[PDB]
Amino acid sequence: DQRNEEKAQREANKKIEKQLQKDKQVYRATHRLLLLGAIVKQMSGIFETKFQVDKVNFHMFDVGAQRDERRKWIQCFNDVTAIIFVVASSQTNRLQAALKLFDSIWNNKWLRDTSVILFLNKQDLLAEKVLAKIEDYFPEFARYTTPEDATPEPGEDPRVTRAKYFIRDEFLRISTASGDGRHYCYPHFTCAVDTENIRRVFNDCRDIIQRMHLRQYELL
Amino acid sequence: GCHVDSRVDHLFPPSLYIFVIGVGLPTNCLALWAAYRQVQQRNELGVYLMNLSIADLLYICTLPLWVDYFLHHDNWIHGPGSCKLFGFIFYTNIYISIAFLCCISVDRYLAVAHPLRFARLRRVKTAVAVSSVVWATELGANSAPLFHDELFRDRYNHTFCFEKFPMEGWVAWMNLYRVFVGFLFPWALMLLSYRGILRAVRGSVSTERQEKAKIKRLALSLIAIVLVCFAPYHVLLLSRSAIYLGRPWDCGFEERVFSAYHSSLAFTSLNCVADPILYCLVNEGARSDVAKALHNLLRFLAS
Amino acid sequence: ELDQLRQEAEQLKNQIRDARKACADATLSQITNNIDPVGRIQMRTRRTLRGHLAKIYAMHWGTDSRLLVSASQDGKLIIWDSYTTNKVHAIPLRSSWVMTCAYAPSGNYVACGGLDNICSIYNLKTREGNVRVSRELAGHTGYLSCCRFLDDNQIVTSSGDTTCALWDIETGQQTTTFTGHTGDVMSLSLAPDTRLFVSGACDASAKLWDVREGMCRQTFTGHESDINAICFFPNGNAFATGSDDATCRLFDLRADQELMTYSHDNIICGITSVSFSKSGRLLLAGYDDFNCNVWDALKADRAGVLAGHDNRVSCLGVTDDGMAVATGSWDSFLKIWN
Amino acid sequence: QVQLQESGGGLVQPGGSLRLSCAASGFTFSNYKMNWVRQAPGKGLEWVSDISQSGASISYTGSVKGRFTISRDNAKNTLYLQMNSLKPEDTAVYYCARCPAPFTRDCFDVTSTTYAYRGQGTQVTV
Amino acid sequence: TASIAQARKLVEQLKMEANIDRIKVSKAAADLMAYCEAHAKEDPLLTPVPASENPFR
Ligand SMILES: CC(C)CCC[C@@H](C)[C@H]1CC[C@H]2[C@@H]3CC=C4C[C@@H](O)CC[C@]4(C)[C@H]3CC[C@]12C
Ligand SMILES: CC(C)CCC[C@@H](C)[C@H]1CC[C@H]2[C@@H]3CC=C4C[C@@H](O)CC[C@]4(C)[C@H]3CC[C@]12C
Repeated sequence: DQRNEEKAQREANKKIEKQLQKDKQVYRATHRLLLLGAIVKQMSGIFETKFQVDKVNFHMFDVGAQRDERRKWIQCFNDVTAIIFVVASSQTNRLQAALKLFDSIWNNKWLRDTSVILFLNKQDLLAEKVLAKIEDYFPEFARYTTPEDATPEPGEDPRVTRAKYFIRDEFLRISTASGDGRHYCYPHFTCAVDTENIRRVFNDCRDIIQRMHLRQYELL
Repeated sequence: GCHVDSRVDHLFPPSLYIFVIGVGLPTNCLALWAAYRQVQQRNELGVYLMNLSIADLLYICTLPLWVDYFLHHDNWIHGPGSCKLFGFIFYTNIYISIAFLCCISVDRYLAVAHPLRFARLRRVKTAVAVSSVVWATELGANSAPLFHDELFRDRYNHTFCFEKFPMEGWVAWMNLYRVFVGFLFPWALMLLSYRGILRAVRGSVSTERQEKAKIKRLALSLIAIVLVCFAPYHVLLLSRSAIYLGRPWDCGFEERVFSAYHSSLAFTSLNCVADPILYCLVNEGARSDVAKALHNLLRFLAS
Repeated sequence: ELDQLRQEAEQLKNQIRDARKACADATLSQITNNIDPVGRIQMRTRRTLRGHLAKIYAMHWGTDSRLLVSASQDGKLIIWDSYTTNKVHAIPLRSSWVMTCAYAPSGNYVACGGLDNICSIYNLKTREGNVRVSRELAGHTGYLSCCRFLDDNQIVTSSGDTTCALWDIETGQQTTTFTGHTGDVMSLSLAPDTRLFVSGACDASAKLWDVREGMCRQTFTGHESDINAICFFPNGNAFATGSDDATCRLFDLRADQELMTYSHDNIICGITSVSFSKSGRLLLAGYDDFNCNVWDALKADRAGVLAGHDNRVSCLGVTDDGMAVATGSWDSFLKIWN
Repeated sequence: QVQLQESGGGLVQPGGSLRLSCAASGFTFSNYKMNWVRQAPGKGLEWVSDISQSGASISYTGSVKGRFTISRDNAKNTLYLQMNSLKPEDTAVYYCARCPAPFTRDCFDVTSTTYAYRGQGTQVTV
Repeated sequence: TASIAQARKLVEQLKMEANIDRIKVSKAAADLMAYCEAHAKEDPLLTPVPASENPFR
């Protein structure tokens, strides 16, 4: 007659499940982010940086001591809110490597529902190199026109904006080759010194969660 | 006591109820199943849909005794206790349905308009507590008829149940309440909630314009299907109560509106049949889940 | 002179291929062509272990065939009672990116690891009932893909840095390293005698290792893609490997060849986990198409399917008494079948 | 055992043409996307081209568009790179990289570290 | 260039792998078959034990 061991195991289960309800409440309020690059002071195997915007918690993960082969450990990040993809906009063809990596992340069967926040950085060097090379890597540039639905920022010639928007279109070609509504690419423009980057990530995460909620609440 | 013309009352209101039962039992069962599948995936909306389908199932279950009653030119042919219980369900339910429609509206508004903000208010526990509170407040605020008389044998050969000609005063004020709180308040909240959902969807970047159009169509469909089917009954009810409060000593309005009144009742049931259609089968995931479940059930029961 | 070494390597592997073909007398299909089929293996879900918040990556049974350890990416290690469905321990981890877990054959320790590159050992039996981190084995320069206890003081760890390691837990030091793979190692499997383990990597090769000598005895090829799962046959003279090429393969140590291929035309997803039954007659394989298949290891016939998971099957374990099989999935549920 | 043998390299005058060939063995060739990857003398691995399992979807890096062309013969388990109007910028070691898993639309195979499903390469000098 | 030690260790491992004692695959297959035959009764998954001996039902 050892009902004592059974009731003790059920009491232990009760304590465990109370703690599981509380840490579930904490888990659903935190939004995981993957920082994939080509920022550490913006605001081991993996580094973690916690932020807070409008009382919302964000956990960003950048991969540290891992080998350049990604096809196995990139399946761990299929449930993150978003993958943040940082491209140095431009001695190898690093832009085409970035495009290839973005195509692999985009068409992976496990990241098929993970939206990407794209950050096209290094636009000061991009500007001073455009004025002065990119058309040694992309032949369609010498016959490319800046779109009309483009922001007319004060001070910069059509040349640097042409380069920026050509690279953004190179990424949006991959991003729209799918055409299925399951995950989105939010392209943004980054500089050397910025402050609205966290705001952009927060807004894009709000958009991603809102789309997920439209799907979950039978409204789509 | 005053005159009442029952030309179509023994045809239209029964015919409708028959169509409503026949279509709404399978659809409300499938809707309850899909809502249970959702709540077992940890989704509040499933809790609210479950309560909606339960209210509608009850209403459909008590319809046979109403088609029987209407086939008798409004003759109760039962006892007063049956009259009390079933007539109490015949109206309380119609309002419990509107309240859970309001609950689904506000839940969707919280999810889409303010994601990242209200998590406590979006837990299944909170959904269950709110559903219990809704049932309690509705069944307690519409309990006044249970403390009165409900079977009446006018000299006109119609044994009325829960309906008297002319009416009393307490039923006039209960009618004012049922029109202005119990109908117009949840409907106004639904309108405001779906207006907010539409502006938030306008602010969306990851949603194609087509999808936006589809969402707008769904929202307008919900609002309009509630209004088209509950507004005639309540304008007639409010007119009756106002003319009565104005001059209880008069039966011209009852004579001229008695045949439209019960037609209006029949029109409300359409909501009970309508609810499951929209909130279950307009969507992809619920249609897929119910198709899978039905095909499996039939197939491996045939074995 | 690099060309000279490449020529020598090509001639040596040609010699290896000829020596292998000189031993391929009769296919296993021809020797098991007269043995009786096992029929239809119908298993039923007896337990559904709920409580994990995120996808399950790892699952290990205890040698008592009753207790389980599961690792989920929410950051928890849960110790289950399979009979009563109760939770015995819930261990919060420092890093939530756990990829593997391992229950000690004594029942006193549990290990886990992942994208932190650290094998954390937890004491399950402390004088105050607390679960503590006994040791943190650091030294791997890539993610930790598999952990397996040799005893209470030795553990073997596979890594994404293409190397396996044997650790002394009390000292926290790396006694011997096992190099030779070219891609990141995915799974390990210890022999029943704990003198040999087999390694499966992302280069379509499996290597046999001497735990004491620290050297590679044999290298097995035959897969077309990354090997995701490996398991010793109960005798210890064979092992099964599952790859991303939608194929499981039976190899044999003493023949140094592949004996059987487990593939079907309509299976076009990678194998995530393989395990043998107690007799070694059945081969349970977990697939990316959300279910597990049951193969007749001797006749290459499909004997059953374990459907019931709505996401990718990641984990698959059979009890040491052979009574039940456990399945983990990315839908955050553990199921036990019989 | 997966092998990929590349042949056809050599020294070419600036402006000439070559035809690299990749003989595959040890896997169902028609199940995988194949690539051509380059490695300049003092630079890392650069992607060059990409052909689908059937041969319908074809992509090149920008610096080689119009000049290079890729084709495959699934019946002979061979991959071809026809190079035209070669420049001294094309002097490198050309490897034949197979994508890791079959029936997929993604590849991770330009790693300077050891990628497994990649031959030892042929040298093209201009 | 730097792969000299890699290639020489590759040929060393290959020449250590080539010189081992291999048995015919018929004998190995017979051994696997014999193990499966000798342990078929002790397998609850091949031969399901009655419900009175199942700890999960
Ligand atoms: C996400 C959850 C918390 C949303 C809950 C919204 C609830 C609280 C809203 C939606 C419908 C509303 C109810 C509509 C009808 C009535 C009946 C009336 O005589 C009293 C107010 C009352 C009872 C309202 C109370 C508040 C209410 C129940
Ligand atoms: C007068 C009597 C008949 C009124 C009965 C009202 C009952 C049916 C209402 C009030 C509370 C409601 C329950 C509230 C909570 C739950 C748990 C949920 O997981 C399933 C729905 C369920 C089970 C509801 C079913 C319907 C319910 C039980």
